[PDB]
Amino acid sequence: MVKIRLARFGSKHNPHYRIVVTDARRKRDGKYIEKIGYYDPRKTTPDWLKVDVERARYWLSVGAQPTDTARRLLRQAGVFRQE
Amino acid sequence: RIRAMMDADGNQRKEAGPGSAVQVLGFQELPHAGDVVEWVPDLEAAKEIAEERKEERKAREEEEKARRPRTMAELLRAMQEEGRKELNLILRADTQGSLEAIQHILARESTEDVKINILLAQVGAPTESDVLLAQTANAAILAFGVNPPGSVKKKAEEKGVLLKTFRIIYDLVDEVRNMVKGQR
Amino acid sequence: GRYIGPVCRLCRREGVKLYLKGERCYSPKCAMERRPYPPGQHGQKRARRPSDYAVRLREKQKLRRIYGISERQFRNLFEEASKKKGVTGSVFLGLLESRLDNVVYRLGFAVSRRQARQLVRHGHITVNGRRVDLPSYRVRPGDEIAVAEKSRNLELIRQNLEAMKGRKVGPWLSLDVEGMKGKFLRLPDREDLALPVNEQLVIEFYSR
Amino acid sequence: PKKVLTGVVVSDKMQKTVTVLVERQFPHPLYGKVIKRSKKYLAHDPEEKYKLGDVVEIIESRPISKRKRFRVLRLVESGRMDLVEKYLIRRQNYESLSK
Amino acid sequence: IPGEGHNLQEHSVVLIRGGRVKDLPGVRYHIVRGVYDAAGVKDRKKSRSKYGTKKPKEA
Amino acid sequence: RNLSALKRHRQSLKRRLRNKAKKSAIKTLSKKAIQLAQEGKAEEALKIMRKAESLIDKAAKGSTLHKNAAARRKSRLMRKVRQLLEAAGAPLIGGGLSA
RNA sequence: UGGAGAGUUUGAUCCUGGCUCAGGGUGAACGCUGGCGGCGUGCCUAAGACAUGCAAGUCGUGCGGGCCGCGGGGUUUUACUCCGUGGUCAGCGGCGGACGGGUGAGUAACGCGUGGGUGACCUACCCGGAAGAGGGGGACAACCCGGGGAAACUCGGGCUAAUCCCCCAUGUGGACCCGCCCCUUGGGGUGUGUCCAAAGGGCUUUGCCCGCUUCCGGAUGGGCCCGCGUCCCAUCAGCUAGUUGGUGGGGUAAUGGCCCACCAAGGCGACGACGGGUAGCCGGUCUGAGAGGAUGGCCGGCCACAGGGGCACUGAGACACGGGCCCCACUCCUACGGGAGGCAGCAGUUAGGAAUCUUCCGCAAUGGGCGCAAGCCUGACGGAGCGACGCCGCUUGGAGGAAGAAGCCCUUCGGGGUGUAAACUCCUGAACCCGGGACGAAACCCCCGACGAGGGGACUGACGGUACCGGGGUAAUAGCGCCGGCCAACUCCGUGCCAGCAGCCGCGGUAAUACGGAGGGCGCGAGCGUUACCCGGAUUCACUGGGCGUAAAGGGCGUGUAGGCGGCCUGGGGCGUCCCAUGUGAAAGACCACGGCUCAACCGUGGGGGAGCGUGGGAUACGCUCAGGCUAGACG
Ligand SMILES: [Zn+2]
Repeated sequence: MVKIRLARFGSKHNPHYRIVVTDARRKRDGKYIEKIGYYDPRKTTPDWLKVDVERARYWLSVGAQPTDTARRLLRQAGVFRQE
Repeated sequence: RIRAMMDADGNQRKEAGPGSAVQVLGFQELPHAGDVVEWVPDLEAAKEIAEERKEERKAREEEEKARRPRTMAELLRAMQEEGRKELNLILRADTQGSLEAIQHILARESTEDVKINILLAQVGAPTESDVLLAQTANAAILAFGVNPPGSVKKKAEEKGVLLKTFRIIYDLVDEVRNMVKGQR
Repeated sequence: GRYIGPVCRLCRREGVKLYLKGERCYSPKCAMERRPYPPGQHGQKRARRPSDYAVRLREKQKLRRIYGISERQFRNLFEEASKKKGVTGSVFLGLLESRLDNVVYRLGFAVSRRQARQLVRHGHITVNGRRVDLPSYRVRPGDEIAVAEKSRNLELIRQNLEAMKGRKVGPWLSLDVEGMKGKFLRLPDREDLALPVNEQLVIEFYSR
Repeated sequence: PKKVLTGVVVSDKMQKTVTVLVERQFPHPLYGKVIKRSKKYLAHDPEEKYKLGDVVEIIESRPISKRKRFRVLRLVESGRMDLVEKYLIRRQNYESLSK
Repeated sequence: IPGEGHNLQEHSVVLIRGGRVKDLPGVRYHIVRGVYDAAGVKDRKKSRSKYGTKKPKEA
Repeated sequence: RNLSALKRHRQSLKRRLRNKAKKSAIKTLSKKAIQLAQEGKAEEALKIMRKAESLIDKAAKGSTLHKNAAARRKSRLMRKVRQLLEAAGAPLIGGGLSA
């Protein structure tokens, strides 16, 4: 299936995560469909995490089933919140 | 570093106290028989100690070696022109505590006109390098307790070098007694 | 690692004053004045005509010594300069200057470049809040260096300040002599620095 | 957009099959000069409606045989057999230089 | 064999450098001194690295 | 040695057997239908064909033929039967045929 | 935004021209030397053998069963029993084991790269919607007994559940033949006829949750086919017999010579087939002014193989790395009849070999799988260990301080050198010890809100007591190469065509700026040099940008085929060619900008560029092509 998931890049002890859309059976670094956002765990930057919302929503609609952490991140950003 | 310890009963041992025979795996080189095993705080220190030991031994060995072809005018000539022909042999045993014994036994067995020579004596399996060496030197490969590897054996067979495999020391000794010959 | 070892020998080798001690390298003592010739035996000998390569090499060495850096680092800096657009020599020089130690030296925080570097290393030098201990720190313009909180009451620093009390600073620099502060303002151009080095020669040397 | 090609019917020697010479003029990746370079394609003609010496439009298609992956779209112009003749001559020459 | 007098035996274990010699016919290889059975050149003090001899103990 | 994936193999064996039962029987039925069609028995033949079709569908439903393969098979059978019927018969029961 | 040459055939010159060298780099290695820290990275050899440990399972919210445990009895006890249970243990049943991880032998091929196509197709799980889920039957493990067999294991009889299987009913639908319609290859719609559905558990149970069955729509994942690009050898010239096409059928999810029957006799080839060798391919990397040239390590994709070969089974997906069967090879036991194996998973063992790490800790983060969930699993991964194997960062002090100690070295005997170097004064304070001490980890979980959004709660650390901060606190490893010209830097002693050096010219046969040492210098520096390969210089394969009277080089000429190439004018077409637009050209890198780790490496964010390739439009000068004419070429 298709998942919204976090791809580790970066350095040892300096992790960086790509909030990304990809197939379930892939390398956690692998050929992903689209880069929707990015997240730094270490909170080192002011704009530490950011995801484009509309694209994410579209993906969800299509049926992109997110990872739990990813979902949390999305919620934090303001994707799942509706009015 | 200690990888595995295994008693004579045939059981895996994680912990071994004072006074039990353990099959200790984890030494980078094959240590000598009756060598005192010692504990170290770290690895670097151990390495340093080893280096120091090597320095102590090796330098001395070198020195010992160096006081042999002293005169090269006449003495060298005497030592290059050899009357009694020598037979070369290269041994490979199963343990450190048998190879030495074998050597001791065959050092006596040298009174004949043909004088036996050990060029390479190590414990373990024969290989293609050994075969190559034999070819270079005209030497025999003798084995006690260790069977030859298939490839190695094949190589030995086809290239035309003396390959030997044994069960008893006595057998080996007997075999050696045939190698001096007589021509007449 | 540093050069480390005999200093004014290098100066002697070039034949132009290199100011690698500060004082004494100012007085009749840098060995430029007492003796002006290259070190070791054939220094006082007949000076032979040097090859085209050689002159350039000498110049490069002079430069490196003046800035007190490892060769690899220097090379890297040069490469970076080349990559960036402008005047590959002047820009390079500016970049070199931007090395924290050099800046410190300029601001009169320490009387010698090596000394400055040492000071920087030993947490005595602060760049906008944090004590920075690596002289390879490159400072981008409009930025504040200061003598550290707990190093403000040490004798050497005071002496340095006194020395630089009265005598003015470079146009790319400003220093608060009261509170042991020093802003690096402009990025130092070549025209500002009346250095004995010719960058062109260095560039040529590098080329092949 | 299926691959649509221009070429001449060089051989009708088989049932339902037309052989088509497609000549492509591409420049050399290094020397910058155009090479008039040909390739043979075996095309499906369900009627034998097309004949020796016809220039036709050949469409990339779902396969009908092992290297017969082309449908014949339409006939462009019929009777410029000169090219065909040239090809034949070339083929004949190819026979010559064996032994 | 580079070095002021070899140590090499008749069934000596060696390591080969390669890199020609302009004098010698059929010969394209240096023997690298300081390994296996080719021990370091005794009483070298300047160009030790090429000939594999250890640092001398100074007084 | 030894892993709990032997279970899977065992399962597959059983499934294989069931699949074989489904498939071989279906094939046999098809053959029978064809034979019936051969001479022109029609009504019984039609019934047999229908039965075969049903079996095929069942197989598809389970984990045997599946997908469009079953459909293809049906088409192959049915068309063949129809062709055979052209040599005497015509739809007597109504049955598998579209009349 | 970018391009250095030089030494050398000679008595000297000019060239032609090879060789050699500086430059940079490597998955390197070796030698000497060796403080740390960050980060990257480490069998390039035998795809040789492999131990040991682990590397893939999980669901009791699918189901029966054994072993135990409890709460309570029925049970005097003992049973047996009943549930709630707590775990286990194995079985069935399902989902995953086709992902992840490795290696690069083969394969020079639609294998890949690339741009399309698929009216010739699949897609379990995911989401979107639609419609359902009515009844009845059955076997099979486990289990019990009974054997056979040394073991591996295994056959026989019986029992039993279930989301296992079957059968009937319904039909939203779909499946198929036939017809019709619209399309245009098998796409969509419809009619008659035939065929096809399913299955349940969970509770806060009259209510929802998870699952279910059929379908269409999507989503991703592919399968298959084609356009072009894809190493050397012409001393490999003809290759082909399912081979090239057809008709029919089989087989496939689907086309097709994939396979078979039958008919036809083709098909490919010098625009390089077939054959041999070589080689995974690329995104890239290294180099280079660029064009190119070499390479494909790590990282990312794709392929291919899991001792060699062959083949199926099960499923959404394998011809299946830690499944199966079979033959062979080999290792391992055998009660000689037979089985067990497979590290190209991590670690490790050997063996080859110049050479390559730890039988490490962890599920904490991310991701995987299963699961309602907790949670279980995870040698993916996160990290730590070792190696100066790369790259970067810092230390080995700083400030004084002789018209110049000693030591050593030369000297023309005055002196010079080492050298402000040292000693010595002053100052700082890596190491080091204490004191603290992380970011990374806020969620899934619970409760309130409807199990939605939203609100609060709590736990959760391998790294690691590490990084890092606060206090203290020692002056605290310098080595290697070279020093005749290239080429930076020179003297003396010793040696006497010897010993030696050398990459090249060549140095050495008694005053050697080339050998050994010493001083002195110079280059770099925790490194430096040697070796090996690659590029560069090498415009020494020349497209940019070489030449061929005499240097290497014009075939001995003729005619002539392919091929290549082409006069002038006018008009079209618009293939090349240009352009505009768009789509692609993934990410990582490379480039620019900013930002994080005290800097830098490293990394992150954003941006631009980017040959090429498709699609749509345009342009017609120049090729190409068609048409018409001309007379300068050519022919008569
Ligand atoms: Zn000075």
